[PDB]
Amino acid sequence: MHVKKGDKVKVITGKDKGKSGKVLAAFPKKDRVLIEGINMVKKHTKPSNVNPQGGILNVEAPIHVSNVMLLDPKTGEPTRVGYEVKGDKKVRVAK
Amino acid sequence: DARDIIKRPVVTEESTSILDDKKYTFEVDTRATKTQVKYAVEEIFDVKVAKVNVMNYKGKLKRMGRYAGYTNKRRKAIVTVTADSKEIQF
Amino acid sequence: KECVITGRKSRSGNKRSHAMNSSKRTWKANLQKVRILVNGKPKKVWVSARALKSGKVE
Amino acid sequence: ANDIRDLSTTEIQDQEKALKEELFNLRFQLATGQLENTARIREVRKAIARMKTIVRERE
Amino acid sequence: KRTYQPSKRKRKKVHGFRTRMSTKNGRRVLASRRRKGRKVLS
RNA sequence: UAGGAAGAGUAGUACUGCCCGUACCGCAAACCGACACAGGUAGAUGAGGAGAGAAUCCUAAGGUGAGCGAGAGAACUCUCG
RNA sequence: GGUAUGAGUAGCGAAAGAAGGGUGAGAAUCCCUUCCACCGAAUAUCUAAGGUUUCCUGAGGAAGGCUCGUCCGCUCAGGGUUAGUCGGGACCUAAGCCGAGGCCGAUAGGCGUAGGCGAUGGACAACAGGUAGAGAUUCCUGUACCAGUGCUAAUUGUUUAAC
RNA sequence: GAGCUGUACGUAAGCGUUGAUCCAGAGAUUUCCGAAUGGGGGAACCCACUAUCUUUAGUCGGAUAGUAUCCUUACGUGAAUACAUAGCGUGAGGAAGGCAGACCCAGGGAACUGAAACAUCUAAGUACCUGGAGGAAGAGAAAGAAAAAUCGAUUUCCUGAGUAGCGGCGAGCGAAACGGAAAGAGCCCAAACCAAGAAGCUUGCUUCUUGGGGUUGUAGGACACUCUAUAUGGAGUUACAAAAGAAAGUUAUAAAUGAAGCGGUCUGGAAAGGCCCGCCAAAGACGGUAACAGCCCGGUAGUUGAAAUGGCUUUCCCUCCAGAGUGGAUCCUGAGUACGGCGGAACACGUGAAAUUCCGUCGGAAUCCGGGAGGACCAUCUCCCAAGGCUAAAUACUCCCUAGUGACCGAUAGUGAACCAGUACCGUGAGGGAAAGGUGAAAAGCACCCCGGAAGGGGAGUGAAACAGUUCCUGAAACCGUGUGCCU
Ligand SMILES: [Mg+2]
Ligand SMILES: [Mg+2]
Ligand SMILES: [Mg+2]
Ligand SMILES: [Mg+2]
Ligand SMILES: [Mg+2]
Ligand SMILES: [Mg+2]
Ligand SMILES: [Mg+2]
Ligand SMILES: [Mg+2]
Ligand SMILES: [Mg+2]
Ligand SMILES: [Mg+2]
Ligand SMILES: [Mg+2]
Ligand SMILES: [Mg+2]
Ligand SMILES: [Mg+2]
Ligand SMILES: [Mg+2]
Ligand SMILES: [Mg+2]
Ligand SMILES: [Mg+2]
Ligand SMILES: [Mg+2]
Ligand SMILES: [Mg+2]
Ligand SMILES: [Mg+2]
Ligand SMILES: [Mg+2]
Ligand SMILES: [Mg+2]
Ligand SMILES: [Mg+2]
Ligand SMILES: [Mg+2]
Ligand SMILES: [Mg+2]
Ligand SMILES: [Mg+2]
Ligand SMILES: [Mg+2]
Ligand SMILES: [Mg+2]
Ligand SMILES: [Mg+2]
Ligand SMILES: [Mg+2]
Ligand SMILES: [Mg+2]
Ligand SMILES: [Mg+2]
Ligand SMILES: [Mg+2]
Ligand SMILES: [Mg+2]
Ligand SMILES: [Mg+2]
Ligand SMILES: [Mg+2]
Ligand SMILES: [Mg+2]
Ligand SMILES: [Mg+2]
Repeated sequence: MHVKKGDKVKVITGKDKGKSGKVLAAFPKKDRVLIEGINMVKKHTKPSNVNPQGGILNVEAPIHVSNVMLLDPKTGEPTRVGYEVKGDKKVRVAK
Repeated sequence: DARDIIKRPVVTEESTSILDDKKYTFEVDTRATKTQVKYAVEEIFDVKVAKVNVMNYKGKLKRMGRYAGYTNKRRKAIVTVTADSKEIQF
Repeated sequence: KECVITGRKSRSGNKRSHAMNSSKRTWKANLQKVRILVNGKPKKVWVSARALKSGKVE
Repeated sequence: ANDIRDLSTTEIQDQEKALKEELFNLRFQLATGQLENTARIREVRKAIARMKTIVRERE
Repeated sequence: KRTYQPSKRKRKKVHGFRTRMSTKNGRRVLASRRRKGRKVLS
């Protein structure tokens, strides 16, 4: 996938377009990604589970990977990603 | 090998009740004769076996959401050690 | 049940009435049990009369 | 795996025995509900398989 | 007294795998049930 | 008997003896009858009184009250006196 | 395939129940007690077949149970079957089946000899107690038997040849 | 190249840039049953023997290997019986079984049905059974087709032609050659004869094995002479003899790189849609993404890539190899064969005037001055040389694999089977044989409160929507109810 955990992505579709966050997890089998403070859902958690008080938990929900674009630290903008080989291993490059 | 023949111990109200009486219950390889079990237990635990009783359990039919199937057939061996023989732990 | 020299054996065909009704029959070879030595040693084998005609062991 | 190839056949054969004794003890503790680290079992099984593979390669 | 008086032995002796294998027509039956993809031959 | 033969038996000691079956139902609601079905299902045992008896009636040991009930007490039907 | 009508109708599958106590959200229907009633050459006790977990324990009450249901041969979990001597095999054969070579036959095959397989029959050594949620001539206690094995001790034999 | 420990709604314990999971090539392991093969057996079980090793004080145990049958062929033993054969034993090779319910060749071979009945005939050499196979099979280098005067192996297609014929001359059955195409390719023996053994002793003649030689029609060969070749050249594992290797290239089996909009604004839960601007294009395939995307993602065009294995094509290696002319003394050129009678069958051709081809049976040639055919048969002429074998391609079919396509289906359709289906279920068995798809973009799968034993509700909350609430898109009709305007 064009993004991976640790990457600073911009969200380009959905209720949260314009908002940028950090990729907390990637689900490449589902082709979805979890962005910090993006796509908050209210989970109605019964008390039994981890959380012995329970309650309405406001947590992030996965977004589709094609809805985020990688940030280039230099420009500070969303960019498409190309791959160039330094010599040992290939690395992602902004365009 | 001896540890191929003795699979695992058997822990139940019944098996645990006869530990004090120096009878140890094992699940053993379905092909293993009670003679092989005797010599296996002696090799593994450094005990002296007085008698081995053995019984075959057929698989139990179980259901899980309209899928039905049989649990594994088991061979259960009860190994009586001698009075002088040291005990097995569990 | 076959000539050891040739391969003569039963073959099927028709028996025909006047009125030309057909029914299946066979033609058997004229096989005779005789001692010969195809292999060095002699042995009793089926041989057709036709095969015996001329030169054979017996 | 490469470390196994450094050993002699007889030395590998001894490592197998050690691992089989370990695996038996794990299965024994698992049965009596005293294991905790249940992932060890798989590790040891693989190790044994690895030993027997190397030995078969020798011949 | 109904038809079907079960006997473990008679079932296998008449319809079992080894009886099927013992004749050419028996083997045709096995081949046919394999072809249809039966779970249970014999 | 033909054969094979230096080991044989006797006493005493302690040790060795594999695989399969073993649950439960089995005149039955678990077997054969599509059913928790008035049917069918080999064999062993099968007490006492009166009796020839395994008949019969009442009982023993033992088992059972039968997977809809409560009233009513017409016609009619069935099964009876 | 769905849904009517007949219709809240036929039926609810041979039979004696009663009350008290208990449990439970709930009881004619589950548990206990007492009385009553039924079988008793069986409706009792074994056991072969057959079934295959239905057995025991703890939960359960959707469906199944011709009603009900706290209950169950039902659902879900755990459990439970111990043999030198019992039955079968490491023994034997009958009917029958298979059958090296063989005989016969368009093919396929059919038949059959040696030889095998095959109990419903032959042979073959364990009894009485105890124990119990679920096995018991199997576990345990006591006392045996059968077939072997090594180890001691004497004894005898070692080419007219013990055995 | 960053996550991973499969579904599928888990809990736990762990692994991973010192590169996991994952993808491809190649190895290793591969219980038991099954041809099943050590013996037995009611498949997935039971019971051995022989070596060698191991364990124990020894029984009792353990490990590894071998041990079926038949055929062929070496070798050894070896009966009635003297030699010997049979028989028996050992060692090599080989077979066995399965299947693509297809295609192919062979052995065996129906009936319904049509004939408006039915027997000849048809159906049909079909279905089916059995055997043999091969990637194809079969056929095949003229004892052919013809008679435009010539053609030049076979096969397949078009045509001839529903013609000629066959036929209770009924129903029906029905060619072939010529002509046009696809594809093309030709070869090896047997025999004369030569050499070398081997034997029989016909005792120097005869038949048996191996090699050479040799392959055909107004003839060819052997056999005489003659010219050149004896690897100069040529040819090969697809026939033409047969087994080996290498190397290079290329294809397949993983991948890599890959242009251009976060453009503005409108509606909306969300924009890929509308309106308004741009841009890339050897890329406007397809799919995904919160509604319809060339420019968001996977990609796509184009351009790169293979350690390993397999295929193919070349080249080299290796291997193998005589071919023209001239005579006609003599010799050779497929025998129980050709052919004929009788009985059948195949030929489009039903016994007919019945050639041609095959089977059974009986009879039975010629053999170069020879033989066959030209649809009875004879003569002439013409064309051919049987009774031995091999042979690619053009053709048939698809259980499969890869890439695609469809005025094909869209859940009663399409496969029987979109879903754990040849399942469940039925049947002693062969065999028969279902039903059953859709929450949402995302589980955000309804915390909490209330009635209730629970089920199930009512709120509250999530969501665009819950009258989307775990079988949950839409939700017709029958059918079941509640309410009431008019009537009874
Ligand atoms: Mg036992
Ligand atoms: Mg039945
Ligand atoms: Mg019992
Ligand atoms: Mg009954
Ligand atoms: Mg009776
Ligand atoms: Mg009593
Ligand atoms: Mg009525
Ligand atoms: Mg009435
Ligand atoms: Mg009534
Ligand atoms: Mg009743
Ligand atoms: Mg009586
Ligand atoms: Mg019970
Ligand atoms: Mg009920
Ligand atoms: Mg209960
Ligand atoms: Mg007999
Ligand atoms: Mg006999
Ligand atoms: Mg027997
Ligand atoms: Mg009991
Ligand atoms: Mg005991
Ligand atoms: Mg790696
Ligand atoms: Mg075997
Ligand atoms: Mg008609
Ligand atoms: Mg791109
Ligand atoms: Mg808006
Ligand atoms: Mg939509
Ligand atoms: Mg869409
Ligand atoms: Mg004829
Ligand atoms: Mg004809
Ligand atoms: Mg002629
Ligand atoms: Mg003839
Ligand atoms: Mg002729
Ligand atoms: Mg003519
Ligand atoms: Mg003609
Ligand atoms: Mg000729
Ligand atoms: Mg369908
Ligand atoms: Mg629909
Ligand atoms: Mg629903």
